[PDB]
Amino acid sequence: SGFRKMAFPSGKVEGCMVQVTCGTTTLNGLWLDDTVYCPRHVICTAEDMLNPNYEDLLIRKSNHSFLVQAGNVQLRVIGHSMQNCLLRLKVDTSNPKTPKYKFVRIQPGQTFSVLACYNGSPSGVYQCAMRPNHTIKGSFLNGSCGSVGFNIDYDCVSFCYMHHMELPTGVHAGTDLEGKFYGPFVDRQTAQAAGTDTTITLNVLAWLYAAVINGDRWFLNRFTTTLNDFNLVAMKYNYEPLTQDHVDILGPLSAQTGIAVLDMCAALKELLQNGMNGRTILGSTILEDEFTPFDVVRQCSGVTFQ
Amino acid sequence: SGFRKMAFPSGKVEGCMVQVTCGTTTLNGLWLDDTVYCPRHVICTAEDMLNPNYEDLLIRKSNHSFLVQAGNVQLRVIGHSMQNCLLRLKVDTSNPKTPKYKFVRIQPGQTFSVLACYNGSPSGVYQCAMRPNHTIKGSFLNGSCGSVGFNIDYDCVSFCYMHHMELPTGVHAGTDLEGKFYGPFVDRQTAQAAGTDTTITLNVLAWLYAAVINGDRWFLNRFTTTLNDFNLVAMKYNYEPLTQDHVDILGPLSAQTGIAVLDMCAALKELLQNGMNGRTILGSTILEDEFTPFDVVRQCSGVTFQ
Ligand SMILES: [Hg+2]
Ligand SMILES: [Hg+2]
Repeated sequence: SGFRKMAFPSGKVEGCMVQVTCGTTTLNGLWLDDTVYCPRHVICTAEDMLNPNYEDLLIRKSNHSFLVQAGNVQLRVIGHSMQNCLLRLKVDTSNPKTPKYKFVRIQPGQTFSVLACYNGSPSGVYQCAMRPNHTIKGSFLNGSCGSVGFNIDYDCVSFCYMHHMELPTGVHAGTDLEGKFYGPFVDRQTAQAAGTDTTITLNVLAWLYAAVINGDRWFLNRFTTTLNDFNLVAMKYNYEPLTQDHVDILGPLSAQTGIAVLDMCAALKELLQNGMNGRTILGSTILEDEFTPFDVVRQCSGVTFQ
Repeated sequence: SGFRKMAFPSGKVEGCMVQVTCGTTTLNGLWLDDTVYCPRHVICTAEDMLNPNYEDLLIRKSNHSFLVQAGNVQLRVIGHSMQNCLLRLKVDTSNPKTPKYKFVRIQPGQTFSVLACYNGSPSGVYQCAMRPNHTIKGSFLNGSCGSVGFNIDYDCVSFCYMHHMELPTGVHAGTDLEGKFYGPFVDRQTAQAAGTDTTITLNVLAWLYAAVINGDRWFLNRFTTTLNDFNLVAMKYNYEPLTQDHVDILGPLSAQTGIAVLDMCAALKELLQNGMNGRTILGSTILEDEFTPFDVVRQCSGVTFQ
């Protein structure tokens, strides 16, 4: 039946994207009810980049210093405030398309859909995982700031990311919808760089279970392993240590496939030590770590091929 | 800035998905204006699968034999007709959310976004390419028939695919929005199977240009090649033969990077003959062929890193 990195339908989020302008800078904003959210760096000018004092820069602005455009309509700003690294703009109109929603701060290793947007206009949607080093390997060009990340559950949109900048290695950093950065990054031009990253062990295991659910088990073996012995191998291949909590999480998938978690860990250990010998898993030649146990249960059939 | 397999925002299509029921079978339908489109096999029963005569099966149906549900609203069918492998249901209501649109039959190697849907409710969106063998490697489960594929250009949705079935190897087959199947497949239970497939050479080349545009050129070399000599190597690695037409298409990308097309072909030849030696391109360990020259120009910056 296949397995793809699929994102959530973006319709509910497309109806919330607007354009925010201050000075000569234009970027994206998120319009929910009568509030518009956007990166606070929309108020920076060329000489503010290296060491900006957003408090000082903001006090010098009025409500009309901000221009908010929704489609072909102009929204009047009737108030503004700064919440951490975000700007909260109050507008005279409540978004008619505001969906049921909430703000969530996702944890490292978890996934979400990103709606790439430019000038308040959505251009594409794709899935990505919050890396353990707190960055995401997205696809963003100039003008993409303000684009948001989200998950959708029973018609409720859980926003978890707003794009702010690109680091030296081409990876991206941002904040949650409360303006707090994911990772030790700050919104100013410095020498900051992404820290060392690691493979999301729990997700690789989830993915191996998806492969079995879809009918493939060539990588399994007759061995088992203890968490300790497994982590000795994981540490050598730069994989996150596996904990009992992660083992517990894999419970449902283990049950659906009849493959004990530690037995699957034994399979992973072998794959790491001997490689895949020209073979593929779910079409991949490498071990995928951008699918959480949740993502697998969501996309795969509830009935294993067997 | 990154490179991801990104799909088009699905909002405009989500507003067109409905549920169609006939007998005990329920699947997805596409609602545009006052017409609902869905796979004609929605009228098949267990004993019709092997050798169904849709003409005979359909004449036995009335307008009320069909149930169309849009969200929490029931649409009354006031007419029905069969167009090739599709059923065209006339309804008493015109879809208020019908976007500007058109029906297009895409060509092999081209890409489109798929909005996976179940019971008339969108569940996910992802990109895929129409393989040279006329199938797509999608992700579909029971109840996904009727899900559509599309591309979006300047607010105009070009529908190009409707899902009908899964073949033995787990790949998928469908029709364009005129009900004509892509490939030599038919909507009946038979021993039909996907034919031999090949790698989309033009797309791999497009992808290599994207890598250079993003700042990477470790795979380039000092050689060049003629189309003939290139195709001798391509034929050995099961790649589609490159034609002058394909060379012409790569013109813009060649110009933006300053790398002659045949020179890039020389690079590809080397990569095929010597492998990637543990190196990666745009994060991949293999040669990607699901990105068209159009997809690259769309996602990549217009300014090469250099
Ligand atoms: Hg700034
Ligand atoms: Hg049928």
